[PDB]
Amino acid sequence: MEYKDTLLMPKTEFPMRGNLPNREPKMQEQWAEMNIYEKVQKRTEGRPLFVLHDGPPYANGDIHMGHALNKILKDFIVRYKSMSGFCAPYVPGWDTHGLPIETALTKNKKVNRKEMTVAEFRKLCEQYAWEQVNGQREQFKRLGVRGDWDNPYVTLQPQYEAQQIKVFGDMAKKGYIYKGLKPVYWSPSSESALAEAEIEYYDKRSASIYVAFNVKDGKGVLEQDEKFIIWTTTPWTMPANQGIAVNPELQYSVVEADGAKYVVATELIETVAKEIEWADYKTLRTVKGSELERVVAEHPIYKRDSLVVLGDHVTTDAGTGCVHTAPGHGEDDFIVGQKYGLEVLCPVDSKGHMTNEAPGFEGLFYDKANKPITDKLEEEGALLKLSFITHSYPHDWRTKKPTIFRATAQWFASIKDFREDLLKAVEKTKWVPTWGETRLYNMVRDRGDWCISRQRAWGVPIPVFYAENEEPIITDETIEHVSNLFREHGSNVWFEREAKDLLPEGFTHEGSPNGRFTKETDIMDVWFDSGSSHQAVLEEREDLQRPADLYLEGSDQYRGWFNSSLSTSVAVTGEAPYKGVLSHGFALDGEGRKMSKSLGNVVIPEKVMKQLGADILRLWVASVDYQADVRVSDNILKQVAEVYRKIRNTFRFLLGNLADFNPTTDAVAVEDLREVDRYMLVKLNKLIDKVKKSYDSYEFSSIYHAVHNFCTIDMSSFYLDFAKDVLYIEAENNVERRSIQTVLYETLLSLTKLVSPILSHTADEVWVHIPNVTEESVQLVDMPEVQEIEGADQLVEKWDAFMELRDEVLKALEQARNEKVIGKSLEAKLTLYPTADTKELLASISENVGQLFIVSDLEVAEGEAPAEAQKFSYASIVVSKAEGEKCERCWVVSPTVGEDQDHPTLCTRCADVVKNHYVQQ
Amino acid sequence: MEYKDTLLMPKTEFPMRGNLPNREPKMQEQWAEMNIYEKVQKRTEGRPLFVLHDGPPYANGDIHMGHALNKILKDFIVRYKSMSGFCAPYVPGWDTHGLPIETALTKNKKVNRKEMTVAEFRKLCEQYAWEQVNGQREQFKRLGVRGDWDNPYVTLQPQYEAQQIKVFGDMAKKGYIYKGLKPVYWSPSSESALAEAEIEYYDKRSASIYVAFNVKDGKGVLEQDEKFIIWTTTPWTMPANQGIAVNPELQYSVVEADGAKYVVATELIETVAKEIEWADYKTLRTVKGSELERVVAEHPIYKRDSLVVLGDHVTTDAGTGCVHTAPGHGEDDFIVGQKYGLEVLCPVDSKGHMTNEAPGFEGLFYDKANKPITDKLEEEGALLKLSFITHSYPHDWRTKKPTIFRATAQWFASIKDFREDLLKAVEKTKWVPTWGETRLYNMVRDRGDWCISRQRAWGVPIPVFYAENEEPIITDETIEHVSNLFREHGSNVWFEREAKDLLPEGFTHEGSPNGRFTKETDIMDVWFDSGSSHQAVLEEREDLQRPADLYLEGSDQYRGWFNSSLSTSVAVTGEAPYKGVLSHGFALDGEGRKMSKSLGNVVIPEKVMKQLGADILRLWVASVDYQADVRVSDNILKQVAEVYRKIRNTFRFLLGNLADFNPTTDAVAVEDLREVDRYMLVKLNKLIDKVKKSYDSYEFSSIYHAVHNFCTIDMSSFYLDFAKDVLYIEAENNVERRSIQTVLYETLLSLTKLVSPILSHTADEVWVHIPNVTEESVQLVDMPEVQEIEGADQLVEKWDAFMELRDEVLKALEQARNEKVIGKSLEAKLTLYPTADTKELLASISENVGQLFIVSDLEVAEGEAPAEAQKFSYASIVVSKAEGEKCERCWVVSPTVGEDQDHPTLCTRCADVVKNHYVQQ
Ligand SMILES: C/C(=C\C(=O)OCCCCCCCCC(=O)O)C[C@@H]1OC[C@H](C[C@@H]2O[C@H]2[C@@H](C)[C@H](C)O)[C@@H](O)[C@H]1O
Ligand SMILES: C/C(=C\C(=O)OCCCCCCCCC(=O)O)C[C@@H]1OC[C@H](C[C@@H]2O[C@H]2[C@@H](C)[C@H](C)O)[C@@H](O)[C@H]1O
Ligand SMILES: [Cl-]
Ligand SMILES: [Cl-]
Ligand SMILES: [Cl-]
Ligand SMILES: [Cl-]
Ligand code: NA
Ligand code: NA
Ligand code: NA
Ligand SMILES: [Zn+2]
Ligand SMILES: [Zn+2]
Repeated sequence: MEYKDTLLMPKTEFPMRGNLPNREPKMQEQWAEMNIYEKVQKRTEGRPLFVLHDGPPYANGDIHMGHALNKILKDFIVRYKSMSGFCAPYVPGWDTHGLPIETALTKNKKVNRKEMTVAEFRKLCEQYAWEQVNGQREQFKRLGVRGDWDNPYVTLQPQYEAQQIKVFGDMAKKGYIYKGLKPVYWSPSSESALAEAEIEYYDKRSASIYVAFNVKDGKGVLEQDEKFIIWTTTPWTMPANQGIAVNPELQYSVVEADGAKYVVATELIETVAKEIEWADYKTLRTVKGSELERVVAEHPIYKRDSLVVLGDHVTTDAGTGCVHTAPGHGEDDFIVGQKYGLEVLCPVDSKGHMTNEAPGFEGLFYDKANKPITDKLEEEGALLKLSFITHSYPHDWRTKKPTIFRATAQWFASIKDFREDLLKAVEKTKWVPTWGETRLYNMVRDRGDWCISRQRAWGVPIPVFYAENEEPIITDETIEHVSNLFREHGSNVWFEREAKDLLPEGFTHEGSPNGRFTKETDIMDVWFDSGSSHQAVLEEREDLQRPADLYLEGSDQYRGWFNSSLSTSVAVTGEAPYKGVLSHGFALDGEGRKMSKSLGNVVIPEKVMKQLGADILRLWVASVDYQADVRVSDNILKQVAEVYRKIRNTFRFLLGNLADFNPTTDAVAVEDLREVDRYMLVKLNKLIDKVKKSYDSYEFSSIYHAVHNFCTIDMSSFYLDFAKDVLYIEAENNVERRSIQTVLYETLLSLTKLVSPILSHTADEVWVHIPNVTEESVQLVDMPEVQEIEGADQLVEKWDAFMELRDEVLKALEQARNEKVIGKSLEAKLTLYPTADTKELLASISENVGQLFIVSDLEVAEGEAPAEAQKFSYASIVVSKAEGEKCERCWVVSPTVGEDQDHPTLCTRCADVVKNHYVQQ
Repeated sequence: MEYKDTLLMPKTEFPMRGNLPNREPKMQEQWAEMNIYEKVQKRTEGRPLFVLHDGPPYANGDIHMGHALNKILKDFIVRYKSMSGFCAPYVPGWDTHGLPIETALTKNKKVNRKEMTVAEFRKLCEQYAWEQVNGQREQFKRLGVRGDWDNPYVTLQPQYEAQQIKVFGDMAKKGYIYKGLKPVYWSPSSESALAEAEIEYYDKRSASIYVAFNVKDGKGVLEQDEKFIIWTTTPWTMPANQGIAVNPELQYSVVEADGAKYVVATELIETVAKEIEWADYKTLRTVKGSELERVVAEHPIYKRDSLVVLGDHVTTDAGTGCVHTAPGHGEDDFIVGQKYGLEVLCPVDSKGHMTNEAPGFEGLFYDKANKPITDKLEEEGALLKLSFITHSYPHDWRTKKPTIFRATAQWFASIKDFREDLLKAVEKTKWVPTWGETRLYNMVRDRGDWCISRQRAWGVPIPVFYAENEEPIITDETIEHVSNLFREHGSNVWFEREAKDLLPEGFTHEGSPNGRFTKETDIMDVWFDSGSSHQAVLEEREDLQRPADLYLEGSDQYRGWFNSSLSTSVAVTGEAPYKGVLSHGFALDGEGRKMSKSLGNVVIPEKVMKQLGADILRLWVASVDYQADVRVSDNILKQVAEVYRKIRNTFRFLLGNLADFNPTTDAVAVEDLREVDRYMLVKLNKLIDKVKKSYDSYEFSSIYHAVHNFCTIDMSSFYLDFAKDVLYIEAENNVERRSIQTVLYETLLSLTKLVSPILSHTADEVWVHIPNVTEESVQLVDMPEVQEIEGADQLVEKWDAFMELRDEVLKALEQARNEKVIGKSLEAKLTLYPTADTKELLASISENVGQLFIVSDLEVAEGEAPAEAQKFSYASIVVSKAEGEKCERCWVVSPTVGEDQDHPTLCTRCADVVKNHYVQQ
């Protein structure tokens, strides 16, 4: 069809389809060639600092959806702050110590820790961590996250290790760090101790046994015919037994059951009667618990003496009232054991095997030793009832294997001494979400003492020496000298040098007469490694500072990084390491379930960027309420990708219709342009404030919907459809067109900046094509600032009413189309019977209201109720087919067609345009 | 002949605009005359029984959103079951006994109880209660909820009271009912005892004091110059002190602080030192709490003995380690008080005023007595610290005024004697959400005995007689006789006649040799009234049975109706009253804040029904995940109205285009149906399966989204989009048109039946206009069943690919019109450059794909795609202007237009249709 060449069609090299999986890597390569992170940090050099301290992810395996969610949220804030008058350094980190690196390394080539020196094994661990760090670094940078990826912090760095030593020493000189014997969580699979924060409770099968302890010395309160009934679910602790615990205040009874005399707490007589399946049980004598103290009983197996002891831990809620007591396993057994001087017998190997202190079961795994023990109890007749019951049991954090209690000398951290200062730090830090304040406050007050000793090789050694008299040596001189050595040669010097070589020259200890010294071989828990980041990173580096403004990790870090960082920082500095905390939820599937490999519901970040691209994944992050748990799936991302497509088309339209627009000259003053064009500018400015405030308040979901509605409803539904009849049909320098292009140019420039934090790849793609831009990247400009328009309030009042009318005419047009009256709006004549208020609104409008409704004919009658034709709130509307022939250029139905023999198929406007602007009269 | 007169436009009496506020009442009047509930119950009288027992709402005021949510949720299940092969009797209830109704007549109306008897006053209470029942009944009926509204149950009914008396008697017979002197919640405003279910915790500002108790005799452990420090926020409990409670296994230290020696717990010394603001405090000695048992302390005011007592309840979490023990104002104080034989002193009366047992403070309100006590304490030199704090405090359920603890003789139900049976009953019940099992399991395990006696007038009497020896009389003979009298005369007979006339004719009790008897005046707890509804309704009504299938109430009923109904039912029957329980959350506003008259964020069902209609509110209930707290505002409902309009438009299209369709003659069998038509039937069968399975799982939001998507993307956007061309233009008996009408008629029947439980008003509105229908209402038919379609897997495999192709085609068409290439899809030629798979798909479709794309021309090219082509996954598409002339009838652009000289403006198809069917026969 002719006259198609006489239209000003959109023209832009910005493609309709982004092809993000193949385009984004080019953008990322171009960003790196720019050194964009250095450019932004140098442009904002003289700006108030905003420091978001990166929590160190563990350097093992590929990044999961939680890693992408965490890093993308951080990237949003750092990018926004870099464009809002702040200097926003970002130093990503990595946690590179602990058991997981050791276990993965061992089976990588079936290498063994016993075939290599500890120093050699650690060096391979360091190599493995660096390989994992590099893999995660390139995956993170594929997400589009900007940062100092070439100068990260890793916990294996000698400078990091040295600073961690100082943090340990400061807590040591303040009395917070102490050593002592205590039953602690132990993982036989890991052959090292654990902590309550490292223990998860899972259900397991256990043997519930009722054992009989026959009395040896009744001490005038019991006879020898009577026996004590203990109940335990851990038969492997029986070889460690040292006594029977009874509650002093509780009343105990002697029971005649099945021809035997049994001692059981009175309140649990019938409960035990059901369990042991007694027949005709009679109560003989009732006694008080304090009477039973120091009564001598006999161990069923070894026939040694068990001392009846008084303890509060005895409860009538579950059991027999008489509690088997072994100080080696169980803390409540230990406290009462030390009260009476009972021996701390712990006959379990570091690998879970019974040692020489358990005759008849030596060299057996404890779970495999339960049956020989229960059999031995039956042989002597001490076994009363055996029933297997499933119950909650402590388990290892990663190996998911059961953990037992062993009485071993470890190192601990006393939160109690400075617990008040922790509380003041909990309230002084802003918490988003708000309930996090209560979560950490209850954690601090209910906290016990933090065990910090691990019997592993890969980690930071405990910088403690021992003299000849076996006394711990922790002075400020020793801590400082160790820290300097770790700074110079790393933590491996602790395992390749003698203890005398790790102390200052000429070091003398009053407990060491011959100058002989020994060194601790334990290492710190990795929660101490990651918790010292505020000292080794925030305060060590020039580009950062302490406290950091923000700490952004998941909700699982209230027990971890949020807690460990506070404990060390308050201990050493007296204040919190963060000015505020932001917490996000976990990533779930579409069904709302946790992702697991067995179910196959895991969404891999690598596959999302291979199939959809990073920008979509970031747009998903902005679309969800991160502060609670979120969902993501193939269908959920497809919905986001459709939204991203709508936004991208909005950008392409702006660029396409600005191809002939010079912002330096062709721009129209806001006063001089039209009201409807000025109305869109006000809406743009309303959008600018909402997005910036939503960025400030960290409400990114609001940004997601605000831009989505602006692109779909405000721009494409009304303004872009309305602008087609001017941008395409009218002359290039038509005053109405230049006013439209001016609003489009303003909309394009501001919207590109607004979405730069989130759609980082697309924003720079749009930015290059924007006319009259003089910066390399949109990241190098500040956010748009709201401008107030003269008479904005009156302008909004008038045109908000017009939009109400426009919605009503749109419904009427849709109904008319459904009744086969018109195929499109241009084929329609709209006659309006309005209210007097509606009429005065239409008289105040100087624009072609028919063109604003995209119709060929608009009539406002003098006033007469029609024959029941589309009654609406503002007016009654009749939709008629327009009269005349259709112009072959703008497809309007007007009688003006054919009034000029030159171009006899065109209307007056289109004939003039070709005559005067393509032929020039 | 006008060409528009030759189009088969839709014709139906179903209005486009619902006008639900003005038309739903007419529907409800039509239901009322039908006796639709009676008809449904009779139609299904042989069907198996499903019982959803209605929880009785209090009849005091208008219904709120929680009520509307509850009933509509109940109405969903009862309606669905009645259509799913069950008999579903729904019997609404009302709780009519209670203090709020008693208070309203006393205060709001001009009723003085001096002028009338108690029985006459209760008659007024019944009259006021009935008015509220009638008011709520109409409001509930306006929601559209079906049920036996004309024969409901109320707690004041003589039969209801007769069975409640039976419940008391059976529990009393089993020994679960007793009268005892124990501390209970007491409301001074109501002058009555209370229960934790009738307690609301509010913030209260009280005075926090620290009081020194001098030591009278240290018994070799303490010294005469040493003192106990106690902490309390209730100074009015000081006159009732009897001793100092300590924890037997906590360590207590004698601390000399600012020239005074005090006894506090070791772990609380620093906390105490901060509150009293001690300057110099030193720990002198240390003893365990067990050693302090014999110590006798001095009461600060009255100088009487204060026995140090040992108690497990004494905690180190707040105040000092020493708690002042008043057995008459606390549960834990009473337990230890009985252990040591302490006097149960309650110097406060039922009106909250200090009695003579508190010399120096007699006649004062407890709040007004705190200041004199603290002043006297300071004058005696025992007040170490006075502070004012704000903390959560128990308040009255009705008056919203703070309560106190008073030791009084009340009636209790001993849960402890059958708590094992309750817990087993909880585990044999299904809970949705599942966590509701944990809530009741923990509540039953951790609860005390239930105080069931109230000192009010409006409620069921406690059916106990007392003899001359003042011993209680509860026998099966007396309980049945009272129950018979209550069934024939009502509960007022207890307040009208005397005790002798309330006993059996010949009654002999050894405790009344003279024959004189007395009757208890206390009434039952309103929770007992509601908690007996299983015996008083399910076992009494012959259309119901016990156990009920389902209890459906809010999350506030785990302590309320669910617990009390379980407690009475398990006591009397040994089983739970319900097979399963469904819990819903509370209704919030758009921001998620609780509704409040202060904020003005309350959504009133009465207004919603007057401005939007019940069906919108019913549609919102299905729209939310009711099993947790939900949100609703005017904007939220307006969003739901948009969804309703789409659904109503879908129904209006089906009715309009089935005007000429008679199923008896014009139906096309599935074998003779087209593939795309059978493909729609396959998708319809999938809708049937998911919707019915979602009703069975109580997952209504699934039905909400499934129906919305089916009407919008599967029907309005896809099937109805190309059905218009056949339906409006082709001949009436055209087989393609009949095939579409067959699918529409099948969908119209299934859709109306599926949505009947939710959009009840609109489903019956559509059902009347459905062609060739015999049943009076949609409620009187069963749900549609899923029928297999041959080749469904192959049908879905193909046409799903076609649907995805069409969406890409639609995206291409939308882009073309935005570039002024076309104005309408009918003005376009589609040129497709398909992939290899797409080429196969388009060859396997026997239908006119160009017709299915609503275009005038389609061309699948074999050449390379041009550079300007729109790239997509399935194909590269070029949208051009269709060649030819537009047909005046069907608006298609074909070269065949202008061939028929009899119809110069018609294409070949339209010209033949007019000539063979509209000009001729
Ligand atoms: C919300 C989270 C995971 C998630 O949402 O994961 C959901 C996706 C899991 C997919 C399943 C994986 C396959 C295994 C299976 O079978 O299940 C937790 C967050 O992770 C990111 C960050 C991890 C950093 O290391 C932590 C630092 C702070 C500490 C000092 O060490 C941190 O912010 C963390 O809190
Ligand atoms: C989910 C609920 C309220 C809600 O969601 O409230 C939302 C609306 C609150 C309106 C507040 C108005 C402003 C007040 C202000 O000023 O603050 C609670 C449920 O209610 C329905 C039913 C009530 C029946 O009587 C209960 C029975 C079972 C018992 C035996 O008596 C029951 O299911 C109940 O559990
Ligand atoms: Cl503004
Ligand atoms: Cl004219
Ligand atoms: Cl209760
Ligand atoms: Cl279920
Ligand atoms: Na600033
Ligand atoms: Na609008
Ligand atoms: Na209790
Ligand atoms: Zn024109
Ligand atoms: Zn035609």
